[PDB]
Amino acid sequence: AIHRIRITLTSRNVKSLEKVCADLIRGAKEKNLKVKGPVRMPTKTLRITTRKTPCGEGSKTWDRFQMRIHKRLIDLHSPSEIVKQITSISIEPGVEVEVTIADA
Amino acid sequence: MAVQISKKRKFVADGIFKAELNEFLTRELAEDGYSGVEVRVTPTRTEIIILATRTQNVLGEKGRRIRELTAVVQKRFGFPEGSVELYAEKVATRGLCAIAQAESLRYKLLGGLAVRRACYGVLRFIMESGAKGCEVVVSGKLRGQRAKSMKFVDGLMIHSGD
Amino acid sequence: GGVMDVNTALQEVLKTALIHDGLARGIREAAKALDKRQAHLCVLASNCDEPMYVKLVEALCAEHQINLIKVDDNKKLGEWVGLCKIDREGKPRKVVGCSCVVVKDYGKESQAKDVIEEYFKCKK
Amino acid sequence: QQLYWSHPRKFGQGSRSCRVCSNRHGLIRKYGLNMCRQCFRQYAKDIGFIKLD
Amino acid sequence: MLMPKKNRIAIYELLFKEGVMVAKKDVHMPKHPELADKNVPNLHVMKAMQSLKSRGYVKEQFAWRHFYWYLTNEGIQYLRDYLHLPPEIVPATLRRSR
Amino acid sequence: KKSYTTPKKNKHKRKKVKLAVLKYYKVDENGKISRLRRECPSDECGAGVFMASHFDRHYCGKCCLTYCFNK
Amino acid sequence: NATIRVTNLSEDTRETDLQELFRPFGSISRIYLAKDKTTGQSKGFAFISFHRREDAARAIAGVSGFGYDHLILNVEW
Repeated sequence: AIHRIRITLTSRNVKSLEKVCADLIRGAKEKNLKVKGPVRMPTKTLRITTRKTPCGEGSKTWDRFQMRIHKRLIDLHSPSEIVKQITSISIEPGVEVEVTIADA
Repeated sequence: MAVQISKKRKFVADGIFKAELNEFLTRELAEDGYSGVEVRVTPTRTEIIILATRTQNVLGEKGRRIRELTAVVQKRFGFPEGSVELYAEKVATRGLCAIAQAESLRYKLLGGLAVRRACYGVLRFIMESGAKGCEVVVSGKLRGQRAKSMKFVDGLMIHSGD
Repeated sequence: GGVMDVNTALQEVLKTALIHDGLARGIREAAKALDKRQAHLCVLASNCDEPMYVKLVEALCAEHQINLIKVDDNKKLGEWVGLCKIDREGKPRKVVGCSCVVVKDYGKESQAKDVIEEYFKCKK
Repeated sequence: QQLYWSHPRKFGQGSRSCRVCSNRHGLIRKYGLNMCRQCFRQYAKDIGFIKLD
Repeated sequence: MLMPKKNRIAIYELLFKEGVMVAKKDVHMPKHPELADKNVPNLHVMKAMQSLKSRGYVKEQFAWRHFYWYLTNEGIQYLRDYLHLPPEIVPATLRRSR
Repeated sequence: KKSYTTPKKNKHKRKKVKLAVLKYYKVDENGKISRLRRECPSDECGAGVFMASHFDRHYCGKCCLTYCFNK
Repeated sequence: NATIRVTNLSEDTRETDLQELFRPFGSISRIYLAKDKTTGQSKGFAFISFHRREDAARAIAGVSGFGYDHLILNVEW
């Protein structure tokens, strides 16, 4: 039947993420699946604060590295067939997708 | 076959696979003009695009070498059997491929040849292939047991900013 | 292979018996093999040792499984064995006499192995 | 031969090992590291990070 | 020993079937999981490949605490006669790569 | 770091004495085989091996942690 | 041999047609078909980056064929 199916996207590149979200919102709204927009979740900071000098000597220095992940998810409610058909195709970049049976 | 690790840890483990491979290959394909990789997981399949300039020496006769490499990865990281699928790729424009240009200079030198004429020969190729400019350094010994440095530079270069 | 001559017959044993892993070389291992019911064949050879084993081997064949063969010149069967497996039965690195061997079901039971033993048993 | 070769290593600085060669001294665990700080730097370019700040 | 005669076979036969072996650098492995199944309690893979490598017949890489042994033509001939196998069998691989 | 200093003992591995081999089976008449001491009774033992005639101690050498009678 | 050269192609031959008539015959890396400028039609020359040399050496006249408009393709180096 028509099941609330959630297409979660997750990435580290804001261009690669966002355009692939747009593609799925066009193709959904084109077929009138009553698609619900992106819910952008808080971007999370991995921090690593460590020595810049091996075998510590000289003026004391450090180095901040960071990775920024991104999450956002589009909620659809439509038959699970046409979703799982169209979702896995038409993705160029290295960007992950996780389909869920139900959440609501 | 479950569950599955945290999303934070999901990226770290991918990075470790991306990196380990990239140094595994460099210790075997050095003479074949290695230039990198580009991994892609695809629906129910792995792709590992093994970029090198001369696909000839990578392939071998009856595809022996590519068969060795696929069987290695299938045991080492504990991949599910038959999911792994290798592919090769030849790059066009080889003088923008710094990694391969450096490792080619290595075997020219280790082959037993002078340093100055070798540095010049690699230079004009990477300039000819297209490039604003280019640079070479060789730091270490020669003509005695104190070290020196030898810079060979042509064209433009940048050093600062993003 | 053979024509059921005594000499070429014991050679046919060793070939497939190696694959069967039936060879209990040396008197102590031969004894344990034949004190067990795993054995089915015993072969002895010319005295290079004590006069005790020549008696004892017949005594063990009597009680458990009669099967014995005697073929002289220890160097023949000594030559036929390797140091591991096939790759040189010449081999000045090591060659030494077995003096007795015991084989388990006379190796694989297949072709001429079956016939060589069945030929001997009915006449003995 | 011997009846021993080992003694309890179950916690402490000797029961974890870092991936240089089984190097130590340089106690490390962070976010699933198991990765040596000297080589972490050499993998700044490699994937996991690109420096941006 | 150096190692039993059973555990030799189980390495040399396993190598012949995949055409390649891999292992880790440890001396506290308890039974060596990750094939050879639960009958190598020590070095044995590494110790037997090294002796084989001394006499050619294999190549060896090493990278990030993991060996990688690549069987070669010369060793295929050796292992084929050593394990009394058919005059033409390679179960490791044999097809053209496309 | 520095070189080893002199000992006044060291001895490595015993030579595991070079005894005469198989007199464990006694022949006085044929086809009879006169066995001496009992052959080992365990399921995991094959019972083709002899047990030690080691009186005031009675021990299977195939076993290496178990089955030590002493009387 | 720097390019696997194919000629005598009909105008029904396309990049996907050659991808098919090559993939179960040894996976390829890329077709470069002379598609006419502003026309999907072919011109008669094709450069097939087969990415291989072994499986192509294993068969020379089967891939030339397999069934195509009762015609036969060329394999050339």
